[PDB]
Amino acid sequence: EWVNVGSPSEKTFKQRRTFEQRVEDVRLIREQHPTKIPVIIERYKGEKQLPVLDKTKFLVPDHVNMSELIKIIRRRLQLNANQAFFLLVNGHSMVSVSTPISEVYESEKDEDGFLYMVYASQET
Repeated sequence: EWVNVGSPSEKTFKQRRTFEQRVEDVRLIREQHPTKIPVIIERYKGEKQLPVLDKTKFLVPDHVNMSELIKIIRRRLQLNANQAFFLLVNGHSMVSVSTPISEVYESEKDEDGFLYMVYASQET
């Protein structure tokens, strides 16, 4: 019954900005890119295998699907084709990957309007 306190260095994009900052951010870009889906992608906390991604915020054309997106992040991470890789949403991978991101948004988006993803070598 012992709170494990995290290093304040370890904090996610969400943990670093305020709710109203986040809600505001979203409304701003959606006014400028109403055809795009704003996505936050970060390395899973406990993960040594895969590297840290240079950029973290992504505007995804609202037609693009999980299969394409996955492809895109692998390339951005410069993985070899034999590395295992998962993009996770609300902690779990995506079953339909021909489903376009705008559908996924509406079901999985966050209270603050962002869509949060996380990547790993294992599927949990």
